[PDB]
Amino acid sequence: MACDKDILKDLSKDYDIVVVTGTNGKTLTTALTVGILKEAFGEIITNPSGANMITGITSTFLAAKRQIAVLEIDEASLPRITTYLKPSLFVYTNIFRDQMDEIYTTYQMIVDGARNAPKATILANGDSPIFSSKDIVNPVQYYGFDTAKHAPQLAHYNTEGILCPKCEHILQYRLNTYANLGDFVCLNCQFQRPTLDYQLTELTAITHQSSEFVIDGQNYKINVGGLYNIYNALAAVSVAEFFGVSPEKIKAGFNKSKAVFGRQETFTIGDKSCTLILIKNPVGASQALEMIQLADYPFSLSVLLNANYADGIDTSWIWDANFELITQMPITEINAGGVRHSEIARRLRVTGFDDTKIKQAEKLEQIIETIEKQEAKHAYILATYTAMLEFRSLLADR
Amino acid sequence: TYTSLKSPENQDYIYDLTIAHLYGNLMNTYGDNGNILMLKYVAEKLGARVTVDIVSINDTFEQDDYDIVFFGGGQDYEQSIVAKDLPSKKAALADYIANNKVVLAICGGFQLLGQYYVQANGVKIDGLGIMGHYTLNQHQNRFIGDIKIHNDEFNETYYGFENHQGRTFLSGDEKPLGRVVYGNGNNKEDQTEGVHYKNVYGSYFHGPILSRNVNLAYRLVTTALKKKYGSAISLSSYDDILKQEITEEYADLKSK
Ligand SMILES: Nc1ncnc2c1ncn2[C@@H]1O[C@H](COP(=O)(O)OP(=O)(O)NP(=O)(O)O)[C@@H](O)[C@H]1O
Ligand SMILES: [Mg+2]
Ligand SMILES: [Zn+2]
Repeated sequence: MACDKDILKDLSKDYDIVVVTGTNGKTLTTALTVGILKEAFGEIITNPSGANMITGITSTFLAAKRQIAVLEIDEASLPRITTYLKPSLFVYTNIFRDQMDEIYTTYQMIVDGARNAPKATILANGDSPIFSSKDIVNPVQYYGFDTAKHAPQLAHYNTEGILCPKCEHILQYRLNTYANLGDFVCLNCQFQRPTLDYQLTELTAITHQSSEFVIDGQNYKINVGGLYNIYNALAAVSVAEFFGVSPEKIKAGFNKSKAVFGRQETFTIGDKSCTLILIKNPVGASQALEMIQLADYPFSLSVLLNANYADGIDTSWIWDANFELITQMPITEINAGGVRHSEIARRLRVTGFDDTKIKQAEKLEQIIETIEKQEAKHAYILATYTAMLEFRSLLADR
Repeated sequence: TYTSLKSPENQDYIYDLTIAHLYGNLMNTYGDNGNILMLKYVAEKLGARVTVDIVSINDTFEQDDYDIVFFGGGQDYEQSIVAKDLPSKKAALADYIANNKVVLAICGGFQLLGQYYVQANGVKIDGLGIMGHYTLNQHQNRFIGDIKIHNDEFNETYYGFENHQGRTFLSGDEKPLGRVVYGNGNNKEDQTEGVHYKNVYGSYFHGPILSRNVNLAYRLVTTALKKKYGSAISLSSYDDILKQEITEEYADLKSK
């Protein structure tokens, strides 16, 4: 339907509209935001997982009959969709390179989109230097991590987007979470992270499978590891606080809705307790490694690398992942697997990890047999998309 | 300047190699920074303690401090900013190269050793101007795909993946890194890929090149150790330190 533009102009008039956009965390932030606001305001209109273009958005308003809508919107669609919709609130999760790919082009798309509703507030991730790069017409509030600071340090040399947008010197960090996010500061000019309106002030307990943290004087717990879930939680809590929802209602809503983060993917092979983790890019893989580094037990590590259509043919990205972390982990033994068993074993040897404890397997079946016969009770498996499907499929045959 | 990477302090080594990872925090794309990890791996196998320093914008470069310079590729914006800093390192890099010290330069790093490169949109970015090659642009077209080259000076075959708009032309005082068996190489007019000039090795190869070609990794490190400690030293053989990588290496039988 070309006339989807006419349905939106019509049906969207009678809603207070929140738009969630950015590179990553759009779906999870939207879902948790909907869960929390429901506790305060009852039924909330929202789009299915990933249905974040003109069609998915139009269909969402078509299923509904002074109400709130929280919509995930594809960055590229936003400038168009906001000539039809007039959102009251924009949430910016983050801005990172499309990996296939210019960050300031995808950024200009969401700046243009919000510019079309110049009175709407933007709630942005203050930890992203991109979100302080431009004079913005809309009113802006910022959320981020306001935990203990250290002296300015460079981010890891493989980090993207670390040039000062004002003076073209290299930014440093008094706190770095992942990628280019944190308490950024230019040592050459005045540019630095703005004062945060919404503050994660303490990390209480961060484990391989959970996190507890304080946002604006209240405690939250999620039953999944990894920093990116803490940002998605921070963003959703910030929206609820902007909407004036009470601390007691945010907690009740948070606890009922946090299952939308899912759980780590756990199963057993014989008497071994196993966790399977999808890897597809340098920042993601590096964050998986930092998470499993927190495990309070010895484990085997299996890395399964395929290069099929659905994985991406390119495996050069493993060289940018922080596999050097494996020398600072309680790892008993390493299995190198997938079709590219040879390249991933070479990538792990080059860390300086004992090469007598790195073993290639030509068949995923042999990885499973090796894990069943291993001494350590725990096994972690990091796999590309197709390696993960074949691995789950072989487990299903037992 | 800071140290990004260091061999373990508690292991013994008879040699010491220091690597300048030139703009390593700005020219950091396409896994090309993997070349640093391959040099460290091969150097340690040969009995060298490795120190890698990130020598980036506004950092002084002293040629006497380094045994290998690695200059990789980056995005167009980061490469334009690096180009503004280059004049500050020109004298020391010219002297480094003139002394037959080892450089590996990939994509943008290879282009920026030369006179200039031109972006797709026609904007000319001046390079160090220390070597005579230059890079023209292509308005719309890119060279993309698998490539294989053969260096006749060393009788070595290199494999990789190219993805560049740049069309590089070598000056009369340079050699190619190799002659194209299949793929585009520098410009699709001659059969040249990369550059070999003194102990400068340049390429458009992603891989990273030293992961896919341990013959070249071995060559760069042994060359650096023999420049530092003299040509009479005896290093472990290719076959003894890299037997497994040699056995598993991708190679094919295509001719041209
Ligand atoms: N805050 C975050 N920062 C970085 N990566 C994240 C973040 N949240 C999620 N991710 C990653 O992105 C994946 C998709 O999460 P999701 O919330 O669906 O993101 P999205 O913006 O909707 N993008 P996508 O579904 O992949 O088009 C997750 O499985 C993580 O791998
Ligand atoms: Mg999504
Ligand atoms: Zn600055």
